[PDB]
Amino acid sequence: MENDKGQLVELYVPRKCSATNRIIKADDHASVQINVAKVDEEGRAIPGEYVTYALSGYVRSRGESDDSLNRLAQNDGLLKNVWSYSR
Amino acid sequence: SLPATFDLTPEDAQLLLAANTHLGARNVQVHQEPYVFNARPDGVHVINVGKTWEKLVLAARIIAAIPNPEDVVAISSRTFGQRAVLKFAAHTGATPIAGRFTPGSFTNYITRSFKEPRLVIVTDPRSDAQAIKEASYVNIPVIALTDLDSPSEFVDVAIPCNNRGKHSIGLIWYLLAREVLRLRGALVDRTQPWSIMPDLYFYRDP
Amino acid sequence: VLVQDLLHPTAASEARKHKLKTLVQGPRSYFLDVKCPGCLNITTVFSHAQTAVTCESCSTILCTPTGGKAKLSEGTSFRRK
Amino acid sequence: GRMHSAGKGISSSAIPYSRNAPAWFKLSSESVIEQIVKYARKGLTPSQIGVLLRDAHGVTQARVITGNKIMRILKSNGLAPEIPEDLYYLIKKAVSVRKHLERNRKDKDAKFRLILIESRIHRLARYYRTVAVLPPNWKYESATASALVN
Amino acid sequence: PQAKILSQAPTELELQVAQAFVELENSSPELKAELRPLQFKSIREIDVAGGKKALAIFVPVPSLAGFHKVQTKLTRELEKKFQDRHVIFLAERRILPKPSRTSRQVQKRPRSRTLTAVHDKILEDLVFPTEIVGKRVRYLVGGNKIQKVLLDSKDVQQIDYKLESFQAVYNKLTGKQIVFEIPS
Amino acid sequence: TRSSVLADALNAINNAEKTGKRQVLIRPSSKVIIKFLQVMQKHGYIGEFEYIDDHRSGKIVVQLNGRLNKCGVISPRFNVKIGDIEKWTANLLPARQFGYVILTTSAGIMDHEEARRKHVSGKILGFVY
Repeated sequence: MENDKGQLVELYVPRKCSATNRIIKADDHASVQINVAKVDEEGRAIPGEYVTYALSGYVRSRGESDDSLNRLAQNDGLLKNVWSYSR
Repeated sequence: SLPATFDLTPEDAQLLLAANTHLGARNVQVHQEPYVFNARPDGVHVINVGKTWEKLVLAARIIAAIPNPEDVVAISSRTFGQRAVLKFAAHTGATPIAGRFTPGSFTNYITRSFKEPRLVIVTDPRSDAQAIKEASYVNIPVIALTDLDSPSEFVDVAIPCNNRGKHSIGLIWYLLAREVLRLRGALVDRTQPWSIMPDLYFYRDP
Repeated sequence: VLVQDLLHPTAASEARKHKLKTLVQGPRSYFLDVKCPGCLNITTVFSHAQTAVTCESCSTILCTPTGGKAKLSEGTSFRRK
Repeated sequence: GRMHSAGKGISSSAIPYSRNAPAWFKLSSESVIEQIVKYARKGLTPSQIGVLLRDAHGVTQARVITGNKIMRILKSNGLAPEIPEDLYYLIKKAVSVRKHLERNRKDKDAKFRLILIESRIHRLARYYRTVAVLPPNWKYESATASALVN
Repeated sequence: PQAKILSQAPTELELQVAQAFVELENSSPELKAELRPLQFKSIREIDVAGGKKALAIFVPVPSLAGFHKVQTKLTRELEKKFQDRHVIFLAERRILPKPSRTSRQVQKRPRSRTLTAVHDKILEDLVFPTEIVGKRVRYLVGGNKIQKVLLDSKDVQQIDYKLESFQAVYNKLTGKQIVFEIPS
Repeated sequence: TRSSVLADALNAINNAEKTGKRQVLIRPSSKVIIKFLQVMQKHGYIGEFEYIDDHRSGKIVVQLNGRLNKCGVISPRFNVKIGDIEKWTANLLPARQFGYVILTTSAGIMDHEEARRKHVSGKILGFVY
């Protein structure tokens, strides 16, 4: 959203569930945003650096999330198995 | 992850033939388990006898997911148990919760023995009905230890055995762990035995 | 499930699901080349008879029709196809 | 969901995709032609032909094996029958019912069902008006069915 | 004999093709016996990705039977008697335009005489011995257009390799984008 | 019956998407529909979508984004004159900007803003946002 001359004219841009590209509308509570993590090449938790992702309320209600992430950090680049795009 | 000997060695038809874990049940085969070797013409379901080393030891890397095993528990409320799950809590990680489970303990900020896990487990999914539900909630993976008998919706993997009396409830977790530990921990790698008995493991007093 | 390839799922999930939904529909019934013992002959019978067919002419009987699948007699190799 | 009751049935055939050949079958097309035309005078009905063809010989449908659809073929050969076969079982049912209504005028269930059935027919008879396969005017007449077959 | 087995009049590539036909009925008995009366139209070369040609036959029509009777031999002697080369079998089918409005009646079209029909037949006879099992089609964000073609998992050795070519031959003729799959 | 097609599948697509299905399956395949999606797609509202044939009137998979807000079929299919669409947009499009009403002419199973650059109009089947 913007003017004639490149002036972002808004309150903000809404944040949008990360697997579901709906919206997160202010006063959700249900509302999470994850901060997993990465290892460094060693049993050491990497600090000040992490992943992210972002759950609606939407799906907390429906069982969903557990299987929605178990798509995504396997789908990203950390996890191996559990999950299948071919059930 | 195909390795080497986690593979059966010189004794994995000798020691559960005196304890019964291939066995199923009476007139009962629950649509919800590959987890029944046929099914005989005289009585009874000869649980498939090769695929529990398939979803009772998913069940050991999934954790390996603990950085800190006392979260790695054992879920229960039976009699023959309170002497294997209490006890899965001792020799490694976990609050025992047999007897009091502690309802909530996973719903709801208001109780006593406080929970906020990421893969709990569960003896009898007939006695342990609230890792299937206290999970169909919000974000708490579960794992039922799925006889011919375990509503399977939402305890996403299989863990089959036999519980019609006797031993193998407790004496079966034992295997979840040993082989969870031989990924990560402190024991030792074909064999140099294993210093208890499956005949410590049974009752404490009737 | 939030998602899934319904193109190709498992092989599982088809075998059980109903004939008319495996996506592309296809039959279950299929045919079954029968040596009555006496002759070598080989008659091309169908899994769901409705008819018992006779074998070739020997006048023999074969396979009774029931709800769905014949019950075939004793002799019959019944190699499928 | 069957046009007359509270009933939502599902059950037909799950013609298989392959258009051409069974391959496992290797006999000839001419072969079954012969066979049907063999059968007909004897005393057939196309509906039955296939059944009989299916259960015994190569076939899978006439359809694969030839470029026609049984009937078409009987019709070329002149064996179509004066009637469109499915009809000649309905009218029949008429006679066979009406007769039963008349041994026991104290029967309603049956009555209704008759009508119901007069109606299956008029509608199906209106269609085998329309498309040039009943000489126009044909109308069905309750009582004229018993020297139309016996 | 052979100019004979050309079915036109002209002619450069055909007369060697006619020669290798009138050579197998010459050399191989079992082969004259079937082959003797089996007449053809004209040929068309068509290039494939990895260097390797492809030998494009065109059929009178009727014998597509004749030809199918002895293809799965015929090609094998030909693939040896010509190199690189991919020999195929497809028919020349009288497509037609759709009648416009100011258009006309002629008489019709006889469905099977329509662009997709022919394109379906072009199918059956690009492969052949395999038999089509399963089709599929993609539609991508640049209105792609891609047919997946589904194959049976039996006799794909008759030829596999071809394939890289097949895609192409179904491209010059049409202006299209074709793929395969062996299902498990 | 099934008395009308496009409708049936569309409704399920605003009843997949609501729940957050990432996709769909829909039965009776048409040309009509193939064309319909091919419009939607150009405009950034779905992707890919992987016809499937079965020699029948046939089945079509439509992979998701989670953008779709809403795509009702209109449905007699009314008639329409050029300067009339100027009544529709504001009776069923949230804004103007945006979000295409959509119609069927002659070219064209094609929206209204493209319609200006063509200057054509006939009957108006669905609409997107």
